[PDB]
Amino acid sequence: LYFNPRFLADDPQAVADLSRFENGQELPPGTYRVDIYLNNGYMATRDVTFNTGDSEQGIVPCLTRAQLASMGLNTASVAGMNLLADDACVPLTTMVQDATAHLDVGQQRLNLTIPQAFMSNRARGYIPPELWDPGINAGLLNYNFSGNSVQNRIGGNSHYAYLNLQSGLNIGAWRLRDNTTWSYNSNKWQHINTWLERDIIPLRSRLTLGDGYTQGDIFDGINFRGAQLASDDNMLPDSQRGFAPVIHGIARGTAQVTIKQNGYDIYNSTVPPGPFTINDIYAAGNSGDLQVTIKEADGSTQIFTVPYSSVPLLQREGHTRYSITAGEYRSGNAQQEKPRFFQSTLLHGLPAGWTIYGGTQLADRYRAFNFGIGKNMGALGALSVDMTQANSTLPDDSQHDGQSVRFLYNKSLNESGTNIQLVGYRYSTSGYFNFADTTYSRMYNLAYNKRGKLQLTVTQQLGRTSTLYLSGSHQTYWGTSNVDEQFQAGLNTAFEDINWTLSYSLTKNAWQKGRDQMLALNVNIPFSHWLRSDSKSQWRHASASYSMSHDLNGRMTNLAGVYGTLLEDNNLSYSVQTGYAGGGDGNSGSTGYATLNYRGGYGNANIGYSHSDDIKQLYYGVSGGVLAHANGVTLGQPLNDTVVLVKAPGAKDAKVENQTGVRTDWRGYAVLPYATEYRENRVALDTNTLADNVDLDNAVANVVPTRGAIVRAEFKARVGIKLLMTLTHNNKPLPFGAMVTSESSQSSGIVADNGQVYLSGMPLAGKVQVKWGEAHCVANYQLPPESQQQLLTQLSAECR
Amino acid sequence: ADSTITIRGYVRDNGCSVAAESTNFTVDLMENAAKQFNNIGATTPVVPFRILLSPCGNAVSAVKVGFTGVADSHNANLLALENTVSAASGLGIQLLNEQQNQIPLNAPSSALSWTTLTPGKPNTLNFYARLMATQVPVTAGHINATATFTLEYQ
Amino acid sequence: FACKTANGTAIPIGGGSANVYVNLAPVVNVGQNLVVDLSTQIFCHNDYPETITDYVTLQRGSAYGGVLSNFSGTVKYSGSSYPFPTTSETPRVVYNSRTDKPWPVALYLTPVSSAGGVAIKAGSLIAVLILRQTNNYNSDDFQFVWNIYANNDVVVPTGGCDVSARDVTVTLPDYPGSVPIPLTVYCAKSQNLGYYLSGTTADAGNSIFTNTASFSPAQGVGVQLTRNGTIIPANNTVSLGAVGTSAVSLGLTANYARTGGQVTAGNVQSIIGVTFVYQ
Amino acid sequence: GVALGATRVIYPAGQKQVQLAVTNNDENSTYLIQSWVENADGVKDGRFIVTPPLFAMKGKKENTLRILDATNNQLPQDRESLFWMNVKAIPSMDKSKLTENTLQLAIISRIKLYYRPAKLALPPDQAAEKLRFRRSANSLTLINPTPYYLTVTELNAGTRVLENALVPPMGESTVKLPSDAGSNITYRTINDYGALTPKMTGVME
Repeated sequence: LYFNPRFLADDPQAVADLSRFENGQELPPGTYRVDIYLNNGYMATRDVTFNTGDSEQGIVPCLTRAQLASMGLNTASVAGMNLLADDACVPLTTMVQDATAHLDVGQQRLNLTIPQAFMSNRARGYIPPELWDPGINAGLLNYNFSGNSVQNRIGGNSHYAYLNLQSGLNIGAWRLRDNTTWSYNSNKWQHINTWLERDIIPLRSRLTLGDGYTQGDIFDGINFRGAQLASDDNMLPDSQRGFAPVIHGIARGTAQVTIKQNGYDIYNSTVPPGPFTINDIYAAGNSGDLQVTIKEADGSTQIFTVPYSSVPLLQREGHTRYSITAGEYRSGNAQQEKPRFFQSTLLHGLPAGWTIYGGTQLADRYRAFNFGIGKNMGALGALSVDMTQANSTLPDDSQHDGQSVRFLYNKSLNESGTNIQLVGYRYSTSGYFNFADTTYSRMYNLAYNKRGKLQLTVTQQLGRTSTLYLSGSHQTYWGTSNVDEQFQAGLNTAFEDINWTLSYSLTKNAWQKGRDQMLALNVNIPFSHWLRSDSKSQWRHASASYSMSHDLNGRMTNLAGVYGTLLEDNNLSYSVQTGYAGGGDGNSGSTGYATLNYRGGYGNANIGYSHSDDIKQLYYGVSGGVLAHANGVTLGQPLNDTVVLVKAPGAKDAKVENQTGVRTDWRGYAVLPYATEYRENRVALDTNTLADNVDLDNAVANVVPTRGAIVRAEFKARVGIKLLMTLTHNNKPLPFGAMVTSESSQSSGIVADNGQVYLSGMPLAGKVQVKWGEAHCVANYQLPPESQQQLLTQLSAECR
Repeated sequence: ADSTITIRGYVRDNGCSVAAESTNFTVDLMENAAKQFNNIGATTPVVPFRILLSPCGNAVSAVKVGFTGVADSHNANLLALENTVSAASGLGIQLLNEQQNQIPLNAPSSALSWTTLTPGKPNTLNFYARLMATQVPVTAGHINATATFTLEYQ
Repeated sequence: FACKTANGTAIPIGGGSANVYVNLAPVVNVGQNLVVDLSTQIFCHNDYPETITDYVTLQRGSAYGGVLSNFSGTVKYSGSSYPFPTTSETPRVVYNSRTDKPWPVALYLTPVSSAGGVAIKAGSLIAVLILRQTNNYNSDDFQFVWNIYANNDVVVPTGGCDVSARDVTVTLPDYPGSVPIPLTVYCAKSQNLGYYLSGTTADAGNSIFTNTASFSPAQGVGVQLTRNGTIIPANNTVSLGAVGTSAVSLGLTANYARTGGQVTAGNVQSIIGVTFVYQ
Repeated sequence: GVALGATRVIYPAGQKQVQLAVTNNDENSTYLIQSWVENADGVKDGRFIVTPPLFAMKGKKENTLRILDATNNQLPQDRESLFWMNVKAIPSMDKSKLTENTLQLAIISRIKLYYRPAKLALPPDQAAEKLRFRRSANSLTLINPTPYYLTVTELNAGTRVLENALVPPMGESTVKLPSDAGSNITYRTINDYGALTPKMTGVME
């Protein structure tokens, strides 16, 4: 690994600085402090201490056994991994065969290559728990304020006001949240929720203490106050949440497997000879069946179809989900009594796509058991049946036994047809009472209980664009004869951009008499394809909406409006519409509504005028969030649960890319309004909008937040000047590629040609040291204070 | 049209990747010592040096191939070997095209002529080498030669 | 006892029926409180307050329309709280003054958890209250049927939710490249939601969108959108599941695809629209 | 060995930096690349700066060279300047094999960098429309009055095909027109991105 200096230049002296690049250029320092990229994939950056040993560079970077296991290495796959101590250095070069480790100080790269055999099989998109950041110790407040000044023909002196406050703390892993509301009419307080949450990573569960609600999957979703331990699918890998059958196969040799659906590939991989089971296929839902094609080395192919159907109460094979909730019961109505209840629900998976679930509910005056089986039939579809037994007691102190049976059916007939979504039938006996009706009062809608409920959902596809949605709910009662009916039908189409929708709804309540019909038509026409691509058109992104409604009883209502944006970065939105109503009740007139909402770096603000025949109100609202932490207090948009604290000392008015006007605050801090939980999040700043005198070290950062947590996104910036120095030594130019390092800062550079050196982030005056062989120069340079205005600076300096 | 995504990004026509083939000298001062005249050299440093252009781009039609390096003091049309203790005096490398026509070293850009190139297919260019001398005795030993060929694109 | 209203309608002696229109709150979100003040609408006086004392109370109250379909709550009478719609006799009120006095009755109505759209339509009756008036002088009893209707429509806030980063751009790296696009959508009210993509197409399968560049477009290549490593054709609704307060990521990635034959160079650009569909 | 990302690299006035991709294919060898900008006259003027002026590369992976702007607005604004970007690649050799006598060549690639002043009059896409030709006794002179650098090739006047040449703006380029050439002359111009624009025909001014 030697390079001839004659190639670089014809000068016999040339430069000896190429000697540093001839060999591997091992760093003598133990602390490499280089980011590690294993199997060509970056994992993390940390200070790694290198120990002397037989390595490519002569120093083996010591890595913890636990760190290697978290990175992807398997302890069982490599012999001797368990014998070594936890704090003992892991000799990956010797213990793991065909393991290569290299270090690059200039690029700060720790290149690690290991065989795929030593790495265990993992689901797609798996994120190690180590990268999950629990958050920072910080407070959080979110305020929303709305106000109305409705004026009418009689008694029009009205002014309403609503003020919603959401407070929270993030001390350690614990999260605390509280809600409050103020109502003002022309000053009554209110209280809603207080709760705290913790995430048990080893158990992959969540503990909630305070107010909350339970999942409505098995029992009716109810509001409680107490302790809840619940298993969530968010902590699971992205390619493993939902329902997807496990696929087993036999491969004659090293074959290629491709599973596809709906005419498109859903997954592909290579399989060694033998038996292989795959379970990392994404949750298709109701897209359709799956086709598996295996191509062997000899060219033989085996193709087979696996059916796919998922009722909501289904789980993946070999997976369990539980939810327990204990404590007092808070209905929300002051009349209802508040007893103590304990509920425990569990769902478990069995091979061949089976599921078994069971739920228990206990209280002082209630005992309910439920046991059900969800079986994936396959070609026919999927069906789940459950039976619930209850022994309740009405407030009149009279015991009542009851049973209930629920059937759920789903299918995916997308193969040249329409796929239904849900067919549900619930049948209850004469004495089955839910937990809500047991505690209506102490010492009423309990006169009639639900007897039969039928739910039907159908999605039909006509052509490529035409869609038909059909929904139907039918409810009976015991003793009485009135039946609740809710029917909805909808046609959706689009020619190129114009959107057509036609809805027809029928409603018949239980206590009420007479069916009410509602037929509506809506057409959306964007004003984009009708105009040329003009940068300064100022009419782009605008669209017109046409709405027509008919109650079928003799009332006509029409609405025509236009909406769009009128700002440089779409921070403002406007929508003006005019209406026309007639018939029916008799009231007629020309309706009108003009709304304008601006989203900025401080807080959203909306103003809206409404004009009608005799009703006119003005909506004025301001909403914003504030985050308090160790480094200070930053304002911003309403913080929506997970938020990223963009930190960048030096960039005053930097704008975050791919966000609606999220600008850094006056000190340079910012808060991201919406952040995705348990997933990789990329934050990037528009360097074009950054200050010309400030250069960012890195314009892209990756953060993986946990739910209800605040994660800092560091962004270091340098406010130095860019300089083109012409260094000379002994009245001669410096040799090619001489390394120049600034003493004041961490900047460094390489000699380009004719003694020219480019340095970035340099002060107005300072000293540098340039070396090429075995510190030849120590030079200094002072510049006038007016040089800061100039974008680039050129000057000359010698050495001693 | 709740939100519109404007995908953008340019695609660039990649150039031709060329990897030179190292030329090894194994004369071992056999023919050079026997001649001992150095009037026209000894043709000992003769080799068919090959340069492979693949995979080329889609729009690369014609390129200019030139040569440059250290010119021999004795002969201006030949490239001298690197000075060394074991360097063979009275020996220099000269190059010629497939038509056995000598290519001047360090020639001007306008002097060179355009060379056609087959688009989208691998290509190989072969050039012959030769040994030249004017007036010096053969010293045998190791021979080191440094030269660079310029591939000027369209 | 004679009862009158703000308008010309009045209840004479011996009972009767009357209709009163009340303007309620026009803006009310989920969990909001609605107040209907019937005190400032009906005023009753005693025909013979000198020697006859009247006992007036609300015998019953039936809710009609959305009040009985999308709301419930309580009724306040002289500080006492009863159900709404009511099912019990209200406390008696003593009237022995010649001057008319407001009826101490009000309604505190909260919407149900399924609130949405126009809760109560303007111009329709909201409730019917039957009040029994009795006197200690004799056994005479009168029934007053007050029909409380609404003159201003009230629309509960269903919740309109928008998508972050409207008019968001992205750039591919070179010809072989792939870039995820950030697009997160959140809604204050949990509901089912899906998204479908629209734009110009190149092939029959509606998979690769055409290149509409203006400065020497590179023919023979187009832009493709992939979700979870799967090609997403245009006009194909994709189930996003249940989206709550926590924003969910669309998880789309921009890639290249081949449309024609020879691959040129210089520029590609495609315009892609996304549209949301509920249920 | 070393493959350049683009044959032509452009530089618009007012921008800070431009990027150029460099890829390696011989993963079994290590190549060191040095980059430098050069004036049209051949001098090594340091009017342009390469941030990584010299570094090595191992295996096969892509790097991004960067070009700055150090002209200080000291260039004509009515014309686009021309410079030569040179990338020199030097290979490695085995230490043991260095004893044997051998000759090794070096890989150097030259590309044309155009410094384009801002606020151009003619459209860059439509700049190829303007063209003038003059037929001399034994030569052909091509003059392009457009304020752009136009590269012409496949110059086929009749049966005979003239050699490719580069014309400068506000000037004329002379080529040896064959005696047996025809009347009509066919030329193909090369755009900024390097795509081959369709053939066109012109007339004498």
